[PDB]
Amino acid sequence: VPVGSDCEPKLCTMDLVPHCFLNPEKGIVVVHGGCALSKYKCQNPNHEKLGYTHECEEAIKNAPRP
Repeated sequence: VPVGSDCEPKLCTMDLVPHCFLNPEKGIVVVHGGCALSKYKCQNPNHEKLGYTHECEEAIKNAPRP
């Protein structure tokens, strides 16, 4: 899960929804689970979870495909 010293997992729910997020300690990071979505909004509530960016091309493989 995303944790660039901006937010820590102490209240969230897991899941199977791999999305793209931006980390202040890394950057482009794709992960699944409500935690990554909740924390992402906490660490950087001003950032926008990439859901159609050319950089999210990685999430294509990281995510479950048919």
